[PDB]
Amino acid sequence: HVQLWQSGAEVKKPGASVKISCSAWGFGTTSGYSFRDYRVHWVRHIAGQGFQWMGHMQPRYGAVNYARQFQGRITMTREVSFDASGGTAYMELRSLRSDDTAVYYCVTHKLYDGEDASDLTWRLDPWGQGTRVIVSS
Amino acid sequence: NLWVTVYYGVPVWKDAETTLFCASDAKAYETEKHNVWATHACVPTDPNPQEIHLENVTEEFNMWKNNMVEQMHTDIISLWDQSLKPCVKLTPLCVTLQCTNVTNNITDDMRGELKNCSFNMTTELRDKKQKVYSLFYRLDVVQINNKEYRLINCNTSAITQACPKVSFEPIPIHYCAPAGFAILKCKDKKFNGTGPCPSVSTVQCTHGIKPVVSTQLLLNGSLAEEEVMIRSENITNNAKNILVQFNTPVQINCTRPNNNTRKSIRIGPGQAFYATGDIIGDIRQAHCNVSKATWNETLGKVVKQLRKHFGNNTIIRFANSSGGDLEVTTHSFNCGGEFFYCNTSGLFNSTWISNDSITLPCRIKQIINMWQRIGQAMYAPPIQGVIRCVSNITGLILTRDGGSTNSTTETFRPGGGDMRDNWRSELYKYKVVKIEPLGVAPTRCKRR
Amino acid sequence: DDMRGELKNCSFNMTTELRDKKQKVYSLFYRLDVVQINNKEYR
Amino acid sequence: LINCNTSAITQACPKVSFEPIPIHYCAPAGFAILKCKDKKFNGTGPCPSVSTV
Amino acid sequence: FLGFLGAAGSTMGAASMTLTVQARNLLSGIVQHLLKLTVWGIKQLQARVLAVERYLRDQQLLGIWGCSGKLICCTNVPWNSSWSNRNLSEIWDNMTWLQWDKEISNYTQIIYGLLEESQNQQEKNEQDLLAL
Amino acid sequence: FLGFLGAAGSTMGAASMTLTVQARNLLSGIVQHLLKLTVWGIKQLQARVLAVERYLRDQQLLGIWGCSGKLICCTNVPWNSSWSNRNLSEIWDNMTWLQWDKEISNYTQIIYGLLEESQNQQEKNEQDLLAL
Amino acid sequence: FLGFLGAAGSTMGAASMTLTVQARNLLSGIVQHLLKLTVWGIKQLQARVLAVERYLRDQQLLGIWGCSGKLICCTNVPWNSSWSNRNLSEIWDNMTWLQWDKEISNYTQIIYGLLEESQNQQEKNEQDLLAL
Amino acid sequence: GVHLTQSPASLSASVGDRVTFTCQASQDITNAINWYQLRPGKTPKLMIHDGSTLRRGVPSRFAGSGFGTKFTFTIDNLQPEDLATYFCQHYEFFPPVGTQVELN
Ligand SMILES: *[C@@H]1O[C@H](CO)[C@@H](O[C@@H]2O[C@H](CO)[C@@H](O[C@@H]3O[C@H](CO[C@H]4O[C@H](CO)[C@@H](O)[C@H](O)[C@@H]4O)[C@@H](O)[C@H](O[C@H]4O[C@H](CO)[C@@H](O)[C@H](O)[C@@H]4O)[C@@H]3O)[C@H](O)[C@H]2NC(C)=O)[C@H](O)[C@H]1NC(C)=O
Ligand SMILES: *[C@@H]1O[C@H](CO)[C@@H](O[C@@H]2O[C@H](CO)[C@@H](O[C@@H]3O[C@H](CO)[C@@H](O)[C@H](O[C@H]4O[C@H](CO)[C@@H](O)[C@H](O)[C@@H]4O)[C@@H]3O)[C@H](O)[C@H]2NC(C)=O)[C@H](O)[C@H]1NC(C)=O
Ligand SMILES: *[C@@H]1O[C@H](CO)[C@@H](O[C@@H]2O[C@H](CO)[C@@H](O[C@@H]3O[C@H](CO[C@H]4O[C@H](CO)[C@@H](O)[C@H](O)[C@@H]4O)[C@@H](O)[C@H](O)[C@@H]3O)[C@H](O)[C@H]2NC(C)=O)[C@H](O)[C@H]1NC(C)=O
Ligand SMILES: *[C@@H]1O[C@H](CO)[C@@H](O[C@@H]2O[C@H](CO)[C@@H](O[C@@H]3O[C@H](CO)[C@@H](O)[C@H](O)[C@@H]3O)[C@H](O)[C@H]2NC(C)=O)[C@H](O)[C@H]1NC(C)=O
Ligand SMILES: *[C@@H]1O[C@H](CO)[C@@H](O[C@@H]2O[C@H](CO)[C@@H](O[C@@H]3O[C@H](CO)[C@@H](O)[C@H](O)[C@@H]3O)[C@H](O)[C@H]2NC(C)=O)[C@H](O)[C@H]1NC(C)=O
Ligand SMILES: *[C@@H]1O[C@H](CO)[C@@H](O[C@@H]2O[C@H](CO)[C@@H](O[C@@H]3O[C@H](CO)[C@@H](O)[C@H](O)[C@@H]3O)[C@H](O)[C@H]2NC(C)=O)[C@H](O)[C@H]1NC(C)=O
Ligand SMILES: *[C@@H]1O[C@H](CO)[C@@H](O[C@@H]2O[C@H](CO)[C@@H](O)[C@H](O)[C@H]2NC(C)=O)[C@H](O)[C@H]1NC(C)=O
Ligand SMILES: *[C@@H]1O[C@H](CO)[C@@H](O[C@@H]2O[C@H](CO)[C@@H](O)[C@H](O)[C@H]2NC(C)=O)[C@H](O)[C@H]1NC(C)=O
Ligand SMILES: *[C@@H]1O[C@H](CO)[C@@H](O[C@@H]2O[C@H](CO)[C@@H](O)[C@H](O)[C@H]2NC(C)=O)[C@H](O)[C@H]1NC(C)=O
Ligand SMILES: *[C@@H]1O[C@H](CO)[C@@H](O[C@@H]2O[C@H](CO)[C@@H](O)[C@H](O)[C@H]2NC(C)=O)[C@H](O)[C@H]1NC(C)=O
Ligand SMILES: *[C@@H]1O[C@H](CO)[C@@H](O[C@@H]2O[C@H](CO)[C@@H](O)[C@H](O)[C@H]2NC(C)=O)[C@H](O)[C@H]1NC(C)=O
Ligand SMILES: *[C@@H]1O[C@H](CO)[C@@H](O[C@@H]2O[C@H](CO)[C@@H](O)[C@H](O)[C@H]2NC(C)=O)[C@H](O)[C@H]1NC(C)=O
Ligand SMILES: *[C@@H]1O[C@H](CO)[C@@H](O[C@@H]2O[C@H](CO)[C@@H](O)[C@H](O)[C@H]2NC(C)=O)[C@H](O)[C@H]1NC(C)=O
Ligand SMILES: *[C@@H]1O[C@H](CO)[C@@H](O[C@@H]2O[C@H](CO)[C@@H](O)[C@H](O)[C@H]2NC(C)=O)[C@H](O)[C@H]1NC(C)=O
Ligand SMILES: *[C@@H]1O[C@H](CO)[C@@H](O[C@@H]2O[C@H](CO)[C@@H](O)[C@H](O)[C@H]2NC(C)=O)[C@H](O)[C@H]1NC(C)=O
Ligand SMILES: *[C@@H]1O[C@H](CO)[C@@H](O[C@@H]2O[C@H](CO)[C@@H](O)[C@H](O)[C@H]2NC(C)=O)[C@H](O)[C@H]1NC(C)=O
Ligand SMILES: *[C@@H]1O[C@H](CO)[C@@H](O)[C@H](O)[C@H]1NC(C)=O
Ligand SMILES: *[C@@H]1O[C@H](CO)[C@@H](O)[C@H](O)[C@H]1NC(C)=O
Ligand SMILES: *[C@@H]1O[C@H](CO)[C@@H](O)[C@H](O)[C@H]1NC(C)=O
Ligand SMILES: *[C@@H]1O[C@H](CO)[C@@H](O)[C@H](O)[C@H]1NC(C)=O
Ligand SMILES: *[C@@H]1O[C@H](CO)[C@@H](O)[C@H](O)[C@H]1NC(C)=O
Repeated sequence: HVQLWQSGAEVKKPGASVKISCSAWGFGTTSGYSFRDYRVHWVRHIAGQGFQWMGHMQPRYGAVNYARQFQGRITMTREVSFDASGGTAYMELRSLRSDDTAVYYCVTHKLYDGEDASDLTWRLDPWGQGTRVIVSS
Repeated sequence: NLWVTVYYGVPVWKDAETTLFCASDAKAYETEKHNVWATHACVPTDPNPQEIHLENVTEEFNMWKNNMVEQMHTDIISLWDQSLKPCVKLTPLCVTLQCTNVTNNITDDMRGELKNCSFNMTTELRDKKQKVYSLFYRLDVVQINNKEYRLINCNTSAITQACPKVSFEPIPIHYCAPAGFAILKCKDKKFNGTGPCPSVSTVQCTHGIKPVVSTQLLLNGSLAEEEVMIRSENITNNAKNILVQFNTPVQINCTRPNNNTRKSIRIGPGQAFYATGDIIGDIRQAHCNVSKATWNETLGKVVKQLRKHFGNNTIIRFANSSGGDLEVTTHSFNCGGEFFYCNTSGLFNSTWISNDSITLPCRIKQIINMWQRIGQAMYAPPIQGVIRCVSNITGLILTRDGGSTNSTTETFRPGGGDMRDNWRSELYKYKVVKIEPLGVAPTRCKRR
Repeated sequence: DDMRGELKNCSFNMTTELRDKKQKVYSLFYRLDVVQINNKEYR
Repeated sequence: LINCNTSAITQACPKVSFEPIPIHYCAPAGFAILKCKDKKFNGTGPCPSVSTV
Repeated sequence: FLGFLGAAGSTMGAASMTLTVQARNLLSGIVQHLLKLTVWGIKQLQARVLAVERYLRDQQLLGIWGCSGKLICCTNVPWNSSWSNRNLSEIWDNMTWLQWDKEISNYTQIIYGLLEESQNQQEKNEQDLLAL
Repeated sequence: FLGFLGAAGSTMGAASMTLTVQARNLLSGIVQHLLKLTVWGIKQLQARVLAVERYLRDQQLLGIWGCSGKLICCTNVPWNSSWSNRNLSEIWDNMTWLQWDKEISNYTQIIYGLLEESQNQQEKNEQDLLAL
Repeated sequence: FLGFLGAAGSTMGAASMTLTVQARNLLSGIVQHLLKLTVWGIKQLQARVLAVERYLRDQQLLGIWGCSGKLICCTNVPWNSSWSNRNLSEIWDNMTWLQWDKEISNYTQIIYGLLEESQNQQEKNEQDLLAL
Repeated sequence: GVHLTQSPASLSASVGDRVTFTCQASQDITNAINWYQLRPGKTPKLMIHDGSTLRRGVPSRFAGSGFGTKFTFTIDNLQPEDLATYFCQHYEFFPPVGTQVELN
């Protein structure tokens, strides 16, 4: 039972930078069931425009892959733990604008407590609570 | 009337997994110097390989669901771990280092990369101390808040110095199936890695699969034959690495201009720690050169083959690795016992609309965590003299970016990490089948 | 009163990642896991 | 110690005995061990009296 | 000489002719005398044992049907209509052995059991008639 | 179907009828592909090797008497008066195989040696007569 | 009884008579139940596996020539003039088996291949004639 | 580049009635689409993955079928617990609006 816990809601200003954490725990230790195998996507939900995909971070080597609209202004880092059954995922959006106000979700792709879903990265079951970032003056 | 007739030795096989042992040429290894990948223990391979062609045989291959690559990954991990077992454990080397930068004949490129660190290390007598100094790279030391430093991997793993006589040179190894098992080789020159293979052959051993560990580039590897081959699990999926194979050499010449000297420090009763004492001569940044015209061409072939999957009107763009550790953001490889991390931004950085050499700055690391093992690290001992490499970029590990919804451009950044993809580019044509030589067929015969 | 003296809050000096630096840490040890040496000294 | 700048000393277990005990080297099935019963054998060349053990 | 599995795509007649080539390479491979506990010696021992036991299982299956030492053996169990009933000429002139295995892959166990029962019954019959 | 060792307490005739059931389960058990040096993989390898060698020893004993591949084999050595001389009907209608083994436990080796000698002698005789 | 390899220096006739003595001691030696990773248990496991595989290879070579379970087997391939052509009386009255092996050491493989081909051909012939 | 489009925006229905709504794509995505349920104030929960395969926990009343470009999500025997917002998902692409099931 992988659970993802995010940080609190933040109120920023245009031109600022927000760093949302994402604590993940319960992955497991065995290879294929560890945090160093399951990517942590970052999905933005703007009210009215539906969900939007921002990028995913693979926690083994930190290999990130950002969406085209956000290249140059988004950075993802990891804090994978010792046992590799947990960790923390960060995302920094350094060029916040008025249109970036939304609820940001960190998600993984582990549906079941006993399945190796390492190579199926788009079954986004473990959604985070959601960090409501408000960017306004 | 019909009666059951049992036939023994029918040419029938079924898909199955097995234990694939190793075979290698006797002349490949010097027979005097040991190897991190044990070659002496491998059975001596036959001088003449016995490859048998199978006519009228179409078999379904799948390089992404092949147990050969996983078994090879496990084998390499086990070899690397067992090679470090008898070597020296550098637990005393975690002390508080008094480091000062080396400003003796240093170029501006490597102004602060090297640190002359003096520390106190136990001698053979545990009641006496020793004050010794060593040259550590910037990436191998982290400041503690002259200043105070410590090893980068000293709060996360225990350092084990690699044995100076154990060679890290890749030696070809042939994965051979046991008796009753056969290895099917796909001789199709245009094979996407999945689906039927019209030209299926049978071998007893694989070819010479050099265990070259690398990222962003497949070095010293097996080429394609007709054209540059783009092979991905799902080219639409951006989370799947794109494996590229080159039909022609892309020669890359590495070098380490510093003339490092190895100084042996006795850290215990019979244990020796080899440290970079001094460097004789000028200090220059390690770099790797790649012919500009040969790359720009190779990239032209790559984009021509890539435009097939995405359309002929896309603006294919190559860019440099964004984010990640040093093992992914830079081309990581091993050159003569020293680990290089080269900034392959000049190699990529290019946009393709429908004598000169490229110099890639490189950084050297001595504390290496290869397979991301928890609580395990390795200290590569310094290599005396100037190190030079001449390798062949035989492939790429690319990665498409993502949700470009209406955009016509498709950016392909490099990036490896998973060495199973590195060794998948060699085992894509091979497949292990289990021989079932017992079959029943109907005849008009009658047992008396 | 049942577990009046079963638990002992033991503070000791333990090596950190750097062998030349020491660390002062504390732990809770059961009475059956510590024996007095002749606050008092235990092991 | 004399061997303290060259090797690490491992104390022999006091209960492990160093007394030589005879051991018989036996060939597996399908292999035979030929014993030369010649009383004047130079260690090389033919052995007129060959036995099998 | 077509080599190991040379007649895989050939007609079942040619494969029945060349059965011995596949039969030879079922127990001995390229697999010095001493045993080591490195990865490669470990895998070598595992491979040797696996090949030995698989060949022994196949040989036992041959022998308990009274076909030990015979590449082609004639039995006494007929073919039921449930099993594949396609023409003899088509099976033996228009087929490969892989296709034939794929076609009758499920009815293997019951055919084997019928072979066991027939072999035991005819052994009893031979023992009884030979006592006279 | 009585299962493995189903006719252990049954008459020797029924056991002779059902020999094949015991014969099947002598080499293959419930005994992934990779070999490990934990306790369980170690014991697994030992068990596989032990089963292989025991089955091979039994098969060799069958074969060197000229009874390879035969569950019931007829030989040429008579029964001496030293060995058990009880009635045929009583042995084959009033006995289990365990009791029969318990009764003639000693004697096994000399019977085996007589079987070896008779098999070799009749092999020589067949080779000599076939040369004519 | 001459023991294991007792007729090594004897005439080929006596060795052909006593073949069974050498045949018995090819799979079982003096080689407790548990497996250990000390040097001696390691070597013991290696020796057991080596003996098993060597005996199985010899048995397979016997069986694929249609001579399984036979100490002396008659075949259908003639003797070419290239192979040793010395007199029958001299070979079978004035020779030991070691000398005979030393004499025809080379050639073994081609004789084995001819045996394979003849066995397969006569298996096909028997299957064809038995269908009538 | 996939332009996932889900219609209709809303679907009012009664308890026990079956509802259907489609997520039309632009190109061939085989059967690599996933269905989600977004209850008001709660995180999205997967309904159907790989086009037809069903999540273990949820009952079999939720059925999703389709291949190629047009995919169909069906909710037979509607209950007051199914009132939520649903949306498809093909890799990194999401529909602009999604379908919101409401009670008649
Ligand atoms: C490249 O991309 C394609 C397309 O996405 C991938 O193909 C899909 O792979 C997934 C698994 O990774 C398949 O999902 C599985 O489908 C099963 C049902 O499929 C059958 O029925 C459909 C009916 O339309 C057919 O189209 C299909 O061919 C099959 O006949 C489900 O039963 C599976 O669920 C079970 O397994 C999963 C995974 O372990 C569990 O999570 C579930 O709980 C459950 O136990 C599963 O959903 C999908 O059907 C494939 N589509 C195809 C074949 O077109 C490729 O895998 C991908 N990579 C490669 C190597 O090509
Ligand atoms: C991929 O390519 C891009 C574009 O070429 C590249 O981006 C650039 O990266 C460099 C290095 O990270 C950036 O340079 C730094 O910029 C910061 C300010 O933003 C400076 O403070 C840095 O100062 C350096 O030099 C000082 C004096 O020696 C040092 O004291 C200090 O520690 C730094 O070393 C430095 O100039 C550069 O701004 C970006 N610019 C862009 C985005 O174009 C990216 O790094 C490449 N990725 C790789 C190599 O994987
Ligand atoms: C990987 O390789 C990349 C390509 O070589 C590296 O990119 C370069 O990184 C350096 C810092 O390490 C940047 O340096 C600064 O550049 C600014 C901009 O000035 C440039 O242009 C003026 C003229 O207009 C010229 O005089 C300068 O020399 C620069 O070329 C300077 O003001 C700073 O002083 C400093 O030089 C480079 O700009 C940057 N190049 C590019 C193309 O972005 C990258 O750092 C490497 N990183 C690694 C090793 O990970
Ligand atoms: C083992 O030791 C290393 C070195 O001290 C630790 O790495 C450091 O970890 C801290 C977090 O605990 C990192 O801090 C953060 O850095 C980012 C840099 O952009 C900054 O934005 C944050 O505000 C914060 O300061 C620090 O960078 C990092 N240093 C390096 C060189 O990576 C590591 O975490 C230790 N591991 C364990 C098991 O504690
Ligand atoms: C790719 O393959 C080439 C060979 O085809 C590798 O180059 C060779 O690398 C070894 C190890 O660094 C060199 O050996 C050394 O040579 C020097 C000078 O002779 C000697 O002093 C050292 O003791 C050692 O023997 C070898 O000379 C070199 N060969 C060539 C052609 O330069 C290359 O390292 C491989 N690249 C990889 C695996 O990334
Ligand atoms: C380990 O420690 C031992 C004891 O200190 C070292 O042995 C000593 O090695 C030196 C090497 O120069 C020997 O010196 C020479 O001795 C001869 C004696 O005839 C003399 O003629 C020479 O002028 C010179 O002084 C010294 O005798 C020797 N001591 C002994 C054997 O008791 C040993 O070399 C050390 N091993 C190392 C450094 O790895
Ligand atoms: C080697 O050990 C000596 C003694 O511990 C270090 O020098 C002393 O460091 C302490 C640090 O608190 C100072 O208070 C002393 O004044 C120093 N000098 C003495 C005691 O002579 C020395 O720095 C160590 N070597 C290193 C780390 O380079
Ligand atoms: C770099 O690539 C070239 C071309 O593939 C390799 O050269 C070939 O080496 C093989 C083996 O010795 C020869 O059979 C070919 O004839 C060679 N081709 C040419 C054009 O010379 C070369 O060995 C590679 N270098 C490496 C892998 O280090
Ligand atoms: C890589 O290419 C660079 C040039 O791009 C080479 O640099 C020159 O090397 C020669 C010989 O050492 C020097 O005389 C020149 O002054 C260097 N030029 C510069 C601009 O530094 C370099 O030697 C090449 N090395 C390899 C390994 O190919
Ligand atoms: C690293 O630092 C040490 C000092 O900690 C340097 O060694 C000293 O160098 C001076 C100048 O050559 C000598 O007079 C001293 O006798 C040396 N002290 C020793 C050897 O303990 C050393 O040269 C420095 N190395 C580099 C490459 O900068
Ligand atoms: C890489 O190194 C090789 C030598 O190892 C270079 O090859 C020689 O280059 C010179 C100069 O162009 C030619 O005259 C020789 O005929 C080449 N042959 C040899 C000696 O191999 C090569 O040019 C270097 N190229 C790069 C990319 O650095
Ligand atoms: C790198 O430095 C070493 C050490 O100075 C050089 O090798 C020495 O060269 C001198 C002659 O100049 C010899 O007398 C020494 O015996 C050599 N020492 C050795 C071999 O350890 C070396 O030549 C320098 N660089 C290179 C690669 O040539
Ligand atoms: C932990 O280490 C400190 C420092 O060595 C110990 O403190 C010293 O203990 C001796 C005991 O004889 C006293 O004489 C000193 O005055 C102490 N120095 C101080 C207090 O700075 C301490 O006892 C050790 N143990 C613990 C758990 O405190
Ligand atoms: C693959 O199939 C072809 C076509 O059936 C085989 O070729 C025929 O073989 C038969 C038997 O030898 C000949 O009579 C025909 O003349 C051949 N050609 C045709 C057009 O029928 C071919 O032999 C098969 N592959 C193998 C290896 O046997
Ligand atoms: C165990 O023994 C009984 C006999 O005691 C076997 O069953 C039959 O029992 C009846 C009792 O009246 C006899 O008339 C039959 O002759 C017995 N045998 C048969 C074949 O019917 C019973 O079968 C034996 N156990 C097993 C496992 O067979
Ligand atoms: C060793 O060779 C000798 C000489 O050929 C064998 O002795 C003869 O054996 C035959 C057959 O038993 C007898 O007929 C002869 O009388 C024996 N010798 C003489 C005097 O001619 C001897 O048997 C051979 N060794 C063994 C163990 O058989
Ligand atoms: C080494 O270089 C770093 C660069 O940031 C500098 O801070 C430090 O003071 C330098 N050390 C010395 C002693 O030169
Ligand atoms: C792969 O190639 C085969 C032909 O060899 C073709 O039938 C198949 O559709 C191809 N599929 C992919 C995934 O490229
Ligand atoms: C590389 O080749 C292409 C044509 O294939 C050309 O357009 C380009 O200018 C060349 N090199 C560069 C990077 O200028
Ligand atoms: C050893 O003795 C044999 C006779 O037993 C003789 O032929 C040979 O030449 C001798 N050679 C040596 C090395 O003494
Ligand atoms: C038997 O196997 C064939 C293999 O193609 C399959 O089509 C058939 O449905 C199976 N049927 C039975 C009765 O097992």
